[PDB]
Amino acid sequence: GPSRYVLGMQELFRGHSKTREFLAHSAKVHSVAWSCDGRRLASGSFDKTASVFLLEKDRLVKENNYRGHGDSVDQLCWHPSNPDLFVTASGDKTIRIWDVRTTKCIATVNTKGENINICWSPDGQTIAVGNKDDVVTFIDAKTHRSKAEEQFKFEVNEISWNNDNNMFFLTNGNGCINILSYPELKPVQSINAHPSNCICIKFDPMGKYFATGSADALVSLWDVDELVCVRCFSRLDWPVRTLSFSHDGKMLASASEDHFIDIAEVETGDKLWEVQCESPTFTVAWHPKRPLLAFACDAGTVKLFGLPN
Amino acid sequence: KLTLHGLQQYYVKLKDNEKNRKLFDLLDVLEFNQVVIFVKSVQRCIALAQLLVEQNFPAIAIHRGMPQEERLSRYQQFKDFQRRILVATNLFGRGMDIERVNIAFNYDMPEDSDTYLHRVARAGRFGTKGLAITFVSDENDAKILNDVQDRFEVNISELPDEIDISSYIE
Amino acid sequence: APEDFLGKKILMGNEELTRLWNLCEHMPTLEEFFEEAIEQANEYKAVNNSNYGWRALRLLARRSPHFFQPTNQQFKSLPEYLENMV
Amino acid sequence: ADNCIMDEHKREIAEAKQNQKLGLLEALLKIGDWQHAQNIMDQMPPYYAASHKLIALAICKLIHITIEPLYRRVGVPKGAKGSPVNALQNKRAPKQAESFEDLRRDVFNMFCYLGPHLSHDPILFAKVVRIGKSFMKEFQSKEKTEVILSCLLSITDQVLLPSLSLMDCNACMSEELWGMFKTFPYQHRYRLYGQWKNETYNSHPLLVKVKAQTIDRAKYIMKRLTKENVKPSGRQIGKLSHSNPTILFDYILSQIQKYDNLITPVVDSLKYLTSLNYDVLAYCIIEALANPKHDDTTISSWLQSLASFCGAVFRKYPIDLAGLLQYVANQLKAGKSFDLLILKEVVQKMAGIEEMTMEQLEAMTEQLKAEGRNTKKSSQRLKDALLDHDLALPLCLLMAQQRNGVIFQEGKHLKLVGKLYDQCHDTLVQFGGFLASNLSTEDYIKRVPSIDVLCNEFHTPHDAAFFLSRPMYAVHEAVVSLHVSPQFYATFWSLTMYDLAVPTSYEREVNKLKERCTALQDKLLEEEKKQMEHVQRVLQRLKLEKDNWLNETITKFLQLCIFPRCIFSAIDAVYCARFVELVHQQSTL
Repeated sequence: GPSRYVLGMQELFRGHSKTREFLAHSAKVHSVAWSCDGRRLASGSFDKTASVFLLEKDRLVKENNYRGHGDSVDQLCWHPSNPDLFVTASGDKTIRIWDVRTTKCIATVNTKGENINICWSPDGQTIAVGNKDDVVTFIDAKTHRSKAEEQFKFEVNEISWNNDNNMFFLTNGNGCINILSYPELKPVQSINAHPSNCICIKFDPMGKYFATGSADALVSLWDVDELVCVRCFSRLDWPVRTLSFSHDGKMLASASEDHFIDIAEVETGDKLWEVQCESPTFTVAWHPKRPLLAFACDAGTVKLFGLPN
Repeated sequence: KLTLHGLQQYYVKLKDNEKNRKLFDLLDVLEFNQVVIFVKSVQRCIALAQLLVEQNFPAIAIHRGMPQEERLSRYQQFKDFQRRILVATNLFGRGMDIERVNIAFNYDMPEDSDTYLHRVARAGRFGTKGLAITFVSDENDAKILNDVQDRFEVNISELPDEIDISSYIE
Repeated sequence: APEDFLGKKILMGNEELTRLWNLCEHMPTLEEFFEEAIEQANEYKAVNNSNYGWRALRLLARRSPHFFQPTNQQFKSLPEYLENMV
Repeated sequence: ADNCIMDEHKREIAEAKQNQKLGLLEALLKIGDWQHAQNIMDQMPPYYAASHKLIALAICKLIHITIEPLYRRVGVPKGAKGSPVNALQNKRAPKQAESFEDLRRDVFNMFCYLGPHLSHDPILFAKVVRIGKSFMKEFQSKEKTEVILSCLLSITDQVLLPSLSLMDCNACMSEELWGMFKTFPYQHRYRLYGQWKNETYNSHPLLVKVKAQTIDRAKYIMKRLTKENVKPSGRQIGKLSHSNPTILFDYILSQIQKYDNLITPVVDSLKYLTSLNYDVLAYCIIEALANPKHDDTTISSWLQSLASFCGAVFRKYPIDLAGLLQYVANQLKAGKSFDLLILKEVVQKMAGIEEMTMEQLEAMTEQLKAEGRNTKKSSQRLKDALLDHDLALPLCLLMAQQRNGVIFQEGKHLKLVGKLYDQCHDTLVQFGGFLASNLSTEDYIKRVPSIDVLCNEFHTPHDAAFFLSRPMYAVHEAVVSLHVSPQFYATFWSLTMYDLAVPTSYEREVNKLKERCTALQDKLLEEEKKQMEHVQRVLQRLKLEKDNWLNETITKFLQLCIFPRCIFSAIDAVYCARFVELVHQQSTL
């Protein structure tokens, strides 16, 4: 048989398999991420705004739409321990820190230009923002002052932390993943992982594994302690665009340029529910508490998958 | 003049509805470079092309309901090995001048012996071996097969379960 | 038991490649080549075959100083010229 | 009852050809007991014990518990935390390894039993691979070391390669193994490849199922792909290669040599292979050339197709061509000269060397010759492969005599032997040119013996001897060595055409008339004036030599100077004509 967990989750998804969409912005939605607890969900769009929805019971309402930027918002992330603080990295060479409690700009920092991906340190002390010319800037979240800058000479796609906040992981387009020692940023290791580009990297909430996605339709599930690639998921056919770990770490949802999102068990890696509608997806997020996931496919709208029916 | 020395011709007796499934079975066993499938109408041609594109098979259709320039463009795309299967209701004569073609399915029965010859016989330069498989559905298939054997002095035997690999491939 | 995998014979797992790796002038000099023409001197002889007459002309080039010699007697056929040069 | 076990094992074998014992074993490996566990596992079919998941997991737990100290000390990856294993407390423990010896005995004894069932625990795969890589790069950079290396090569072929064949698609475990595999010589790597291709899939019913599935999927995507959609289909082949490179590459090589088209789509779809898979593809090329006709009065089409595929795939991807050249040299030693073809293609495709009219002929007589880079990285690999294994001089000296061996040893129809001798001679000329170009006076003079040694010892003809000796010079002793007029012999066979008659200003002004173009024209004019001075200086020394140079007086000269030189190459033909006319004219009649 498949498993006990797979059968349980398949029952849960048999009962709860209704997907509903909500009107966010008037352009393409680039990134959508959830809050620290799970009540708020923000999304940044090509119309250089970021909307903030309040998940009430099963449908989430439009709380606000934060206006102001010189260019499109490419990435969002919420404070890992503060429920009403998030950061929007855009073009236009800036990065702004919004507050949901008072709906106002807390701070603005000018970077070296054309930011793409950011992440917030699992402490909540430093923000790391990489830009299109492979330069990563480390900003103090409490003082809003640029404290470090690094040029890498390869192309870095997506960045993350050890989740104990003592290492820094970059993914270089050559097909490797680079590990730097964080508190004093000196390169420690390079892992030759995939035959082609590494596009994304995510660390599960528990701390066991971290998953990387490649530009050849492979997802690899590395073990954090020993840095060993335990298993690879291959059921996509196009370069993997986004990954996410469920609220407990057992489910992993992956979305790419082909017509469906797929959920896979982490321990077994075999299969679970797969959502097939249309219009290749490029951004996917789970809920920190519930087992329901939001995404943005394909003038722009945010879809949910879970509770109702 | 088109000749038939160096071509293996078989036949399979079946219904009319099973000609799709059976065809797939052949394409699951037979090794080929490019396959030309002959039908009789444009509607069946487009249906078969769509059914093949619904599969991973790259298929292109060239039927009689097309402009001459469009036919030439599609035939040139097919000549450049850009698509494997060519569902053609007919051709421009001159046999089959594409050396890469190996298998020819007579999904439908042609008009007369000249049509069967132009469908089966080739006009290549180096490739002399090839396979031709005609589907048999009624007694008219057997009668036209006997007429072909009488006109061209060829052998149309029944398709076995195993085919020699080097008998129709050089 | 994995006590020892290799040996000094390079195995090269493929049995055919085993022969090549573990495996490890060309001019008969005017007497080891013919060996018959002097002993046979024309229906089914040896100086009637071109596949040998060609190689004799390839061998008479490196040696036999009477090759480039200005004979100029217009020998009708190569077998006639070849038998006289043996 | 120990007999139903044998019956069920027979069932497992047969179905693929088309419990209190284990309960004790799992609890006997759980505390410390290895000896009694061996006694129990030996009393049943070979791999019936570890075939289950619980027993394999228990064996792997015991193995890494015993191996923990050595790994923690010399195998932890830089920049990780690691999981301390908290060694067991029994005094009957297997005495944890500490330095590469207790590892050897106990760990290899307990690894022999796993077989292709390490896939249940990929963490042990990584630990063993890292320990092997550390041992290699430390010790090999010695009887005990030789024994440990042999045991490591055995553990690889037994457990590591078959276990890597059951992981679904591990593009990282195929790039972790080649961390240790890049430290073996290519002979050991080819041994392991041949063995885990031809022997491991026969046993181990799971491996038979995997072989069937891989051949099925390979048949699927090959007849299906396109010329159009390359790399929506390179990914499928990439995953199949991550799983079973040997089978996949063998099947696709059969298809390539059979159809002779679709070769470019395939050399383009091989873009997502790992480095281990490139190394396995090289071995499959070699094996497909060696194992399998072949004459049919004209070189067969399948060999030409294989040679074209080899040239393309060796020019595009970094594949570490070392076994290819050694294989060609061995085939030459065996007296067969057909595979020289593919060698030519290699030197022709990844070095850009590639009949000619009088214009380009005079241009070929020093920038015009380079005119007639994209081949500055592949030529580097070719030169590295030639220099590392010392294969330049062997290959050249082999061709130099194999060109006679072709015609006289008959190695027929008089039209096939002609084309084969032609091919051998042309490959010799092309390879000598490549060497003279890219092994410059430094490597050339040092690795090329003088003519005093070549013709005397390595049974070589005068033509190739002088052809290879000429770059070294760029006389009396050389003449006495060659004969064993001698000065005339040396003077003739030493001077090329480039240092006897100067072209080039016309085509130079045509191509030049653009800062880079102006700089190139200036450098070319500098070279032209330098060659003018060269020709003047060369003609200067010719007078006193003519003074003491010298019926059949010219006939010896005629044959042994004109004929081989004029027959050798077209440039040599123009040189042989210009020499006699110009120099010998100023007995001519």
